[PDB]
This record gives sequence, structure tokens and C-alpha cells, in this order.
Amino acid sequence: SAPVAGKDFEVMKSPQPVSAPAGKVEVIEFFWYGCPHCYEFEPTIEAWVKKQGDKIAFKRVPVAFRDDFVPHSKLFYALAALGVSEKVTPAVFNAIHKEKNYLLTPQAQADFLATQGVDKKKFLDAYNSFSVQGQVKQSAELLKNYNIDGVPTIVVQGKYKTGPAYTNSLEGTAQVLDFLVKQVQDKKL
Repeated sequence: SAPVAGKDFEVMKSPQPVSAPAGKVEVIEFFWYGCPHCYEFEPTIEAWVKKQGDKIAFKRVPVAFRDDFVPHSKLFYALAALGVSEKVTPAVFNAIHKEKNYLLTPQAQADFLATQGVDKKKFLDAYNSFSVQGQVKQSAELLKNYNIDGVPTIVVQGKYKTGPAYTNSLEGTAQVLDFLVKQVQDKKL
């Protein structure tokens, strides 16, 4: 059955500006390294994004629901600043969820990433950079702008939100996302 508006996805009363160009559908994944659903969803969203390719503009935004997890948002943007996000991120998820290493401090992050081939000094310089600080503050602003209260949350074209909170299953989130993107492409949404 086709997804329904209000149950399987939410039409934001205040849509946000989309960064994707014309011809591409913007897809934003609000996630948290420590959220088990986000870890469980990673392979699904990765494959789906790669399959879509030039049809979408995918980005992730880290979420720090409490102050304790701001270091995870700094980690996200620090890995991006170093250009090693795609490579070491699976090890980051594994460290948090399977090795009981929650990577909650810059030092623990640096040590672990050192075991993954990342120079401690370069990573810490990125972690404490003003640019990463600004990106983290911006990610909090976006959490507010999109009215995100849970993760993982998928936002399509800055207007339609979905996720396991709406679909009760990660597969359901994927199916709704694919539907939403295709609806936007056909100009039906």
C-alpha cells in the first residue's frame, strides 16, 4: 500500500530550504552514532543512496540530544574534515555498539581512530577546530529547524519527514523514503 501522510511520514508545517539543485531530491538523515536503529539502518541507507546516485543529494546531520553526546557530533564533522568518514565510520559504529567503547571524549576518539590509521594530532586539531565547532552548532540549529525529536529521521526535499518512529520498521522507512523521493521527482509532492 502507498504511504499515507500523517502516519508513515509527516508533512512539515514549516518546510526548510533545500540545498540540492534542480533535478535532484534532497535527502537528509538525522542520526546519532549511539542510536541502535541508526547503526542497524546504515547498510540500508548506504545502498539506497548509492543506487540513487545523481537522482538525490544525500547528507547526514549528527544529533546530540544531551550535552553528553556533543562529542559525537564533533566526531562526525571531524572525520568529515579529515576526509575519512566513509572509511572508518563502520569501525566507529562497531566500537560503540559491539566493543563497548562509546567514544565519548576527544581522547578516546583519538586513540581509537589511531588504531584505525588516523593521526591523533590531525584528528584532535580537527575536533577542536573552529570550523567543526561551527558545524556542530549549526547541526543543533538544524535539529530545531526541522523539529527533529528522534533518530534516525529522514527528511525529503526539506518538506517530508519519515523514520522508524513513523513506520515502526527500518524497511518501512526505506520504502517510504523511496516513495517520497519518486513522488517529488514526478512533481506529485
